[PDB]
Amino acid sequence: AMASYDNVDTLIEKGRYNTKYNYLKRMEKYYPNAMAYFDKVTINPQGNDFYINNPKVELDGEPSMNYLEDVYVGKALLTNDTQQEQKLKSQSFTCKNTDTVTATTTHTVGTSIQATAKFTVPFNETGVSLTTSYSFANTNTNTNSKEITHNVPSQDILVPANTTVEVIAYLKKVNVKGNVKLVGQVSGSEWGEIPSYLAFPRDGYKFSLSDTVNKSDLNEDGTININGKGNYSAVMGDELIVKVRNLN
Amino acid sequence: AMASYDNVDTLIEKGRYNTKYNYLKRMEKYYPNAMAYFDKVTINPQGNDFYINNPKVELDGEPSMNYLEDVYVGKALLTNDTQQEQKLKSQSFTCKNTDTVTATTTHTVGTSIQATAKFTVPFNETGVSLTTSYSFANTNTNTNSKEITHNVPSQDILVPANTTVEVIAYLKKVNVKGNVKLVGQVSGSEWGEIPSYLAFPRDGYKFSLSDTVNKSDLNEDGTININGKGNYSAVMGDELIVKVRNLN
Amino acid sequence: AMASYDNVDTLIEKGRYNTKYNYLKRMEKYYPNAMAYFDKVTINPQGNDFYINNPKVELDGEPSMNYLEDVYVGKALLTNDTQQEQKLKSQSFTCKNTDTVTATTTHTVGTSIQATAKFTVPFNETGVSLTTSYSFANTNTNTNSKEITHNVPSQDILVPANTTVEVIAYLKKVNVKGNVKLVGQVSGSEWGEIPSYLAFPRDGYKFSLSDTVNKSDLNEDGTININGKGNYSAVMGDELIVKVRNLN
Amino acid sequence: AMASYDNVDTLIEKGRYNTKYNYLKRMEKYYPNAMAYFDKVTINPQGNDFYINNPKVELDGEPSMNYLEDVYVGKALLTNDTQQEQKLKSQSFTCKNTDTVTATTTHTVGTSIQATAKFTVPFNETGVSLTTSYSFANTNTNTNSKEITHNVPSQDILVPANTTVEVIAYLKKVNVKGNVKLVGQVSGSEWGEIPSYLAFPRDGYKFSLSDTVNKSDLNEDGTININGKGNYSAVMGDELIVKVRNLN
Amino acid sequence: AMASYDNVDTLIEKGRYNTKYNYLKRMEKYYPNAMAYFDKVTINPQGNDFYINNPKVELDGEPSMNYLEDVYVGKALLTNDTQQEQKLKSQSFTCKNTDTVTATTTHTVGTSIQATAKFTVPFNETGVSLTTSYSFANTNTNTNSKEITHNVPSQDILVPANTTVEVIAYLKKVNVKGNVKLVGQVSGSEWGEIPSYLAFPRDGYKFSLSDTVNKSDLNEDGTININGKGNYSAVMGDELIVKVRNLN
Amino acid sequence: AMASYDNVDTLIEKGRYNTKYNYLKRMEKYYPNAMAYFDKVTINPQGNDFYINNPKVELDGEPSMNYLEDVYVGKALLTNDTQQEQKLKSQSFTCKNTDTVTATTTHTVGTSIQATAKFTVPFNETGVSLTTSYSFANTNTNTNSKEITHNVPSQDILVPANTTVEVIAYLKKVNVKGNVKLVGQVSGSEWGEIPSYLAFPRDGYKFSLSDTVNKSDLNEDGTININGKGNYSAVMGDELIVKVRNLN
Amino acid sequence: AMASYDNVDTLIEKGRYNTKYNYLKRMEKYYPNAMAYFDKVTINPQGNDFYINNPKVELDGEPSMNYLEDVYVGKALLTNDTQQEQKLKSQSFTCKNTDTVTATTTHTVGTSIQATAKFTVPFNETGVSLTTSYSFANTNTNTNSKEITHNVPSQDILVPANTTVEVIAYLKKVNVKGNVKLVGQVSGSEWGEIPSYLAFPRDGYKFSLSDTVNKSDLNEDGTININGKGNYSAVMGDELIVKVRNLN
Repeated sequence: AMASYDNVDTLIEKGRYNTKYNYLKRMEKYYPNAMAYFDKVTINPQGNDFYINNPKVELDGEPSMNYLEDVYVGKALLTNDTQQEQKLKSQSFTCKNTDTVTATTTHTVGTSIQATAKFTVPFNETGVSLTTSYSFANTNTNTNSKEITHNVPSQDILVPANTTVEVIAYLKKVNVKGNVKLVGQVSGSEWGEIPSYLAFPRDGYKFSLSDTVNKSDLNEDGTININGKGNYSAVMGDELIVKVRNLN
Repeated sequence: AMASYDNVDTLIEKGRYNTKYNYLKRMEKYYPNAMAYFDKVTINPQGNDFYINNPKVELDGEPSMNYLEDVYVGKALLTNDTQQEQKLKSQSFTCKNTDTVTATTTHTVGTSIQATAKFTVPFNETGVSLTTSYSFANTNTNTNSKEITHNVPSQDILVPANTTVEVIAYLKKVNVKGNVKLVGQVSGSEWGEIPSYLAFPRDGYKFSLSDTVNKSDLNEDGTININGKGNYSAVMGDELIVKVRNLN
Repeated sequence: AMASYDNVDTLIEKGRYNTKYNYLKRMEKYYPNAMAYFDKVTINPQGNDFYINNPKVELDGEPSMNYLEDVYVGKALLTNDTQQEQKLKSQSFTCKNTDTVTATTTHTVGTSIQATAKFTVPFNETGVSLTTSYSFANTNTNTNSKEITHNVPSQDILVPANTTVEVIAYLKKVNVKGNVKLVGQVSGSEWGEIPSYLAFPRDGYKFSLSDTVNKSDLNEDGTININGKGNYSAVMGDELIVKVRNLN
Repeated sequence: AMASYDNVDTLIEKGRYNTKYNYLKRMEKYYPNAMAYFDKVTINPQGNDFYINNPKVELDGEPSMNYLEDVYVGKALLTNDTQQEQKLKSQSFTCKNTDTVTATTTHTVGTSIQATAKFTVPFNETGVSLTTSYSFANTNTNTNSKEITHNVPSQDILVPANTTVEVIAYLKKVNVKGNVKLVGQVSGSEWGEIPSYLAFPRDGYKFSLSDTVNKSDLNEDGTININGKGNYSAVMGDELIVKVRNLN
Repeated sequence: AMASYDNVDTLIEKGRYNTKYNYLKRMEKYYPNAMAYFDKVTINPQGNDFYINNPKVELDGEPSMNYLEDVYVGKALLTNDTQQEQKLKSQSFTCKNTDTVTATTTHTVGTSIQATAKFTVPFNETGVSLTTSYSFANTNTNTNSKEITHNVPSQDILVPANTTVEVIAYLKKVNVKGNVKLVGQVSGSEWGEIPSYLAFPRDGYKFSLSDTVNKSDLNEDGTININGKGNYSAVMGDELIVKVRNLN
Repeated sequence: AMASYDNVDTLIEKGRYNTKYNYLKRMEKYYPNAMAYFDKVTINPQGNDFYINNPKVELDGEPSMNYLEDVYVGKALLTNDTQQEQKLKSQSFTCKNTDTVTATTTHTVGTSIQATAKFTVPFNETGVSLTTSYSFANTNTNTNSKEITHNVPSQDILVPANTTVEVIAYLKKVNVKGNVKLVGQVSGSEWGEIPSYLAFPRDGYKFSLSDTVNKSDLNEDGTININGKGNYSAVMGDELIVKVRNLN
Repeated sequence: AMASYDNVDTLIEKGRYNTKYNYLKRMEKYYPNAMAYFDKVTINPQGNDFYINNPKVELDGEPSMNYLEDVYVGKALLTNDTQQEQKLKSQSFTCKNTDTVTATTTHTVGTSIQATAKFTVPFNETGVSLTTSYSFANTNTNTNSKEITHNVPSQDILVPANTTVEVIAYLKKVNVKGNVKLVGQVSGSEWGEIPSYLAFPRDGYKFSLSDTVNKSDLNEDGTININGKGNYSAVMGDELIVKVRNLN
């Protein structure tokens, strides 16, 4: 109604810590030997489907960078001698990286029929065999590739009449951490599974974002209000540094 | 004529619930043992062909987002030192994902002819055979790939004379739910099949959107008026967040 | 001269119904047992080559849509903080679907020559054979792929100085029915075949669009005037719904 | 000098009818039994190389269309709510069709050396053979693909402040006939062959476009003036019908 | 110094006719039987490396066309109904043609070890062999493809408020002859070979463009001045004919 | 708080020299024979994850170039004769270089059943065998390609009414060294390993950028301030030199 | 300090001639028989890494062209009949040339187990064998392709109201020689090897650009000043000749 929350994670982790509490409670039937064993249980997620009705995401704070490696540094010297202000372009550059994975299976069913026959009349054991084969292969491939391109564009620079500019692009591969603030109305469940510890069973939990928050803390349509900021740590990225400069 | 409906789904589901009623009625000949068994029958669709004459679709309400994972965060620092307002471009990024499926079948028909012959004269059993093969393989492949690209464009930013801008693109993969309102005139049939329950037969129903609505609730041309809103839950998507900012 | 027609189909179907009349007439020689059998004959087309001289096609009426499935919904939040009206771009998206078909045939012709020889002197039957193979494979592949792309573009939006826009693209796959009106002068023949009914022969008809219309209903150059509207039912398609909106 | 011709075809066909006259004349040596046999001779072309010096081609008359099939119909609804005249883009579409042809040939030359040896000491006939193979395959592939794309572009539409446009692209595959008028100076030969009729020989004719026209009907440089119109029947094609329309 | 030449070909052919003179002179040692045999010698080029210092190429004269075949004719009808002057685009078209050539070679080295052994105790000759293979294939492929694209662009046409335009693109494949005039300073050698006539030897000539022209006809830096026009016969090409036309 | 550092490298190398000190200290238990052996130990990195919160990177100093080889030099002569200022384009050029790496593994499991039988009745030993095979291959490929493109763009040049321009692009492949200055707040650890010297063990170190700097030299959030310049030696690159020039 | 050099080549060749002097000096120990043998030694480079700090490259002098062959000549006739100044586009053209190189190696390890058994009871020697195979192939491919594209763009031409333009693009493949002037500060070494002459050893030289120039001819940071011009002979290239012309 009027109360809101500051993350979807403060709800998801609270629900998972409720699931790890319920599942460990469910062990007071036959295996209460590991009861207070509230660790190394590894509740993993499998089916997140929360929806943020009416979302208003927008990023705040500069992204925190983790620099991996340089990719390209391209200079370009664009001279104009045409008694008129031209618009010259520097060079481009793309860097693909494909990773294919394939798994095919063949089933062959052959069949042969030999009809050997030895005469032994002309000279010793001069036989003549005549076989006939037939086979049938039936393969079933299904590959999967994931391509990723980092294109450095080609800047068009208004170079004046008789002068040069000097562009320097410097691409670099990073992965960022950052923060992002959003508001909205979350609602929905999460089905996963509790992997069987080597003395425990495997159970398929499923909780919702309505039984993990105080009742009457949700709107009339089951949605609970969030107004906070979510993190997006460890996201692959880029960083271009262009420096166009007129030298004359 | 003057009466309209608020979905095509309120017609499709009503027709399917009519088909599940008729098909269960058809069991009072030989197998009325499971008669009130109005469940687990799984009437599946196979041949939807309704046409919305004169459609006026338009989306209302902000799409409800379900955030899957981050794809890319790309910063770009575009400096201008050219005593003139330039227009500099940040870097691009594409992310493909192909999934190929293949099924080939080979038919081979070989044939060999051996002509062995043992002399036994020079020394023990020194024979010399001479075979001759011939085969014929005839394969028939037919693959199928489905590629999907999420391209983050390269913004061109009017950076003033001696200053820098600082673009931050942040792509994210989501799948949305939303609502969409449309008006028009639906008309057409739906042919599917009723899968045979383990004590039931399989029958190929086919109903239309004219016998699932009150007669004289359709126009002169068989079409029934709809004026409402249709849902589009669970649609793969994206979400870009660009923040160009002049720092100086 | 002065009389015109309202379709090319009212001519094509009339010619085919003339061909099905002539071919059934041709059965009063040996097989008049199925004479009034004016059905299940399946006159199929094979060689349409009518030309519409001076065509003036133009579509009338909104296309009737048949909605198949959603493909993509992409939001984009483009913020400007640069004290200047920038032009920011949302993200793109492409969706390919390739279907390859292949048929190769290999012809192999091998040849071997074995020269076994058993010494039997050192110990029991210690022979040493030396064969020599030679083969020749000659394959002939000819594949065929058909790719189809549904590209959602990247809108560039004039976002004012310090504010954001909020683009929502929503692609959807449909196949449309519609109507299309054209005028012109049709002329030309249609060669097909009449498939042999299980008590009938196969005959290769060929009629023209000049002997299927009243004589003197054609111009001096054999062409007959059409002025009407042709249908284009069941054509694969798309439907994009863009909604750019300034939120502040 | 001052006389010109109205086609290059009225020259090519006249030269071929001269070649078919000369070649049939050449049969009064040994086989004059089929002499007036001025048909079913099938003079085919092999080496056209006429050049049209100073050409002035330009198309006249609307192309005569032969409609094959519809390819795509794409609607797009572009709404603007930004208090400013934006320029929004509809969706694109491409349709490839590749046809590959391949022909590879492998030559294998193997060689084996077996060294079997039966002990017969431990128990019955317990021999141990040890072979050694070596082969050499040398293949030579040379494929050939021909791709063809029909791209429907993405129109950018100036949609006013608070309103929508409604684009409808309708691609269609046709092949056209048309006419085209050109002037210039043709000159050059045509080498082909006269296929051997089943009672006739095969001869490799070669005529020029200077001995097929009245002498002094050519300029000083051997070229003969043409001023007419050439046909281009049966050319694969497209037909797009865009209808942008502002609805409000 | 002050004398110039009118081709590089009048130098290259003169040098080759000097080489064919020298090489035939070199036959007065052992084989002067074919001495005046100044024909069928086929001096072929292998190593042209002349450089045109300070070139000023520019084409004169319209290219002489040799028409091969039509490729595409695409009509497009772009209607505007938006109470504003829009800019609509017609459809595109590309036509690829790839020709791949491949040559791989495999070297296999196998090895087997069989260990057959016949018991003959349980019943007649019930032996059990156990072989073990090992091979090593080492292939080396190196292909080569040459793709060629003929792209017909998509014209954007300023269609006025309520009216239509009607674009007609007509691509055609030709190969042109033309002339081209250039000035500059040529200098450099040409190494080829004189193929051995069936009574002659093979010799590897090498002449320069300084010993094929009168001395003091070259500048101080060995370069000889050319000022003339060079031909470019038989060059694959295109010919587009666009005709945008406003019909209303 | 108030003290900052001038590199992230002066921290990383100091931490690694601390790790090489600790690990060599850890050898005074069993192997102090190589104790002062402070070399040839090769502490390699494996898990860098420092984040630069609030980074302000910007390049200073011109990049130091190391010229590898020329790639392309493309002239273009764009003449205008249209009594109007046109905008003509020069030619483009791209240079890809792909390097694929593949590793597949097949597992085959065959099975045959022969049923030979010798009659010996008609003549000597005329037997007839009939075998039947069945196999199952299951391969698992996973390739990896890395493409790199160096695109030289196509400059559009405003050539005046009756005159020519003369563009000269000159791409060249280099790899640069340069310097880059950044400020920010670094924080995070580095997990690697100390490879086992041939008399030493292997240990997996892990240090952070907070225990390698004087305490109270870090902010309240564990981050240590950096304000200096980092090097980016040996980065593949390009260098374009465009020279548009109006000649008349 | 104040003295500079006019090439990097006058330094590299001087250093190599110093290396060839030192290495030949090193032969007065055991093999002084070939001492003055100052030729056919072929000092080849392997590890150039000189860096030109603060480079100011810029091309002088028109490139000297060596014409290889014509690639394409494309005419285009763009007519405007729209009572308005349109902007029409000519056709494009691309010419790829890929060269792939591949090297894969397979390692197979098979294993079979036969279990033959001859009954001899029903009739003569009617045995039944049953084998069982198993193999394991492990291949490792790594290809490498190098694509090169020569794209002729599609000029957009402002054709006036009722008139035509006539574009002629003429691409041509050349390789240029040219000169290029640069200034900067070179510094760095060159590691190569001296290949072993058939009576000599192989030695891996390594010299720097600081011990090949007079000391105190270098700046304080080891760099030696260059101010001259470097050549770039034999660089693959293009040459486009566009001639737009308004004919009316």
